[PDB]
Amino acid sequence: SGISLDNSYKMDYPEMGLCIIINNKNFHKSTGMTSRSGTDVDAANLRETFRNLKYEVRNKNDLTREEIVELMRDVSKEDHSKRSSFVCVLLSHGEEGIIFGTNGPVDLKKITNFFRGDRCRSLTGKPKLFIIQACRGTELDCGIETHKIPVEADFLYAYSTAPGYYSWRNSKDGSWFIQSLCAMLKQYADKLEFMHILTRVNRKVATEFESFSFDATFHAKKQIPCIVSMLTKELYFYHQ
Amino acid sequence: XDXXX
Repeated sequence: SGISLDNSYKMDYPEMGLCIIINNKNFHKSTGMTSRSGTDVDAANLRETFRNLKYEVRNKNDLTREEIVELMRDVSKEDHSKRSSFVCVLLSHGEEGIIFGTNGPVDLKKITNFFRGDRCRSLTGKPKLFIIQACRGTELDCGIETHKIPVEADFLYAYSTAPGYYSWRNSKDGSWFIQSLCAMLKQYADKLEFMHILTRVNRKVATEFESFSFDATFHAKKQIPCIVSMLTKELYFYHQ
Repeated sequence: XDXXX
C-alpha cells in the first residue's frame, strides 16, 4: 500500500475500552471525612460523556480502600485484547499521590501499577488514562489579575489541580475540573487530539472559576489542572 | 456552594 504513518494510537479495535468511575461521596463516620457534595453530578456527567465516546462505563460508588484495590486488580486481569484503551476516573478526597477510599488512603501508584506495560499485557502499547479529581495538598492559588518499551509508557494522568494544591468542587454543578472536562469532550472529541482537548480544559478551569467563601482563607481562589503525559502517540477518540 | 477535595 502507500506511505504509512504511525503517529496516533490505533483506536479502531472492536471496543473503545472500559471507563471505570470510582465515585466516593460518603466516608466512614470513623474517618471524619466530609461528604463530597456535587460528586454525583460529576459521576453522571462522566458516565454520559464517556457513553457517547463509546466506552463501556462502570460506575462504582463509596468503595473502601480494600475494594478500590480489589476492583483495580480484577479489571487489570480482564482480557483487554479487543479494547483500544482504558480509562479510570477517581473522584474522592486526596493528597499528593493518594486517593481516599471510604475508610482510608490508597497510594495512586498501587492502583496504576496494575496496568503497567509488563503487568497488564493486553493493554501494552495502548493508552491508559487516569482522570483524578482530588486534592494534591493544601496550597491555595490566589491568582493574578489579567524491542522493549518502558513499563511506565502509555499512561496519561489528567489531574484536576497542580501538585501541592487544593482542588475545588461545587455542590450543584460538580467539581470545576470534571464540569470542564466533560464540556470539552462533548464539544471537541470528534475534532481535536486529546492533549489539545485537555489544554482547553486547563483554560476553562483557569479562567471561568473562582472560589467564593465566607472564610477569607478560602475566598477568591483559583485552580489550574495538570496534564501529565507519558503517552507515545497522539490520541483521537474518533477513527476514519 | 463551593467548597474542596
